[PDB]
Amino acid sequence: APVRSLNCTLRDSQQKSLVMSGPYELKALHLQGQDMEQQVVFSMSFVQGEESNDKIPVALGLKEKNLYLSCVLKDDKPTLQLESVDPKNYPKKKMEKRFVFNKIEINNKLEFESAQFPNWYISTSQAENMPVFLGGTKGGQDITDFTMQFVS
Ligand SMILES: O=C(CC(F)(F)F)N1CCNCC1
Repeated sequence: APVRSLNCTLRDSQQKSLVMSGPYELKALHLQGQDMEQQVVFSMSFVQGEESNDKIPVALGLKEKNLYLSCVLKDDKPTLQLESVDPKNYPKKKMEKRFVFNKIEINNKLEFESAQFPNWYISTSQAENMPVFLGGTKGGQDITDFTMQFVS
């Protein structure tokens, strides 16, 4: 059948919101009130991949945009990028591996591990207004835990 998708927002465990701030750029900052309209709405697709009770393979598209979070090597490192696709062909159930995250539920928080690069996670910095990135440890100063708000 089709691929199933839900609209949602993400906030890091510091309670920073995510916003589209430049061509292919997502930023984490503290947001409340009117400015909350600026936050990015995701279409989270439930995709093909290895699955267990608390580990669910997803793709993260931007709502009604042909843009997906993806994990690729750049200048020889696992990095997070926003990648454009053919809007006729996406989303699909069999997303290419660079688009797949393992959504992991631990202690009432979510982590998003790269399917392509084991133990690399969607991360934010403690500082305001810095890029969302792929970080090679769910330990230390960078933030790898999120919560998920469901959107109409
Ligand atoms: O924000 C990103 C990647 C993203 F979060 F959008 F996926 N950056 C910063 C701008 N250049 C690409 C890497």
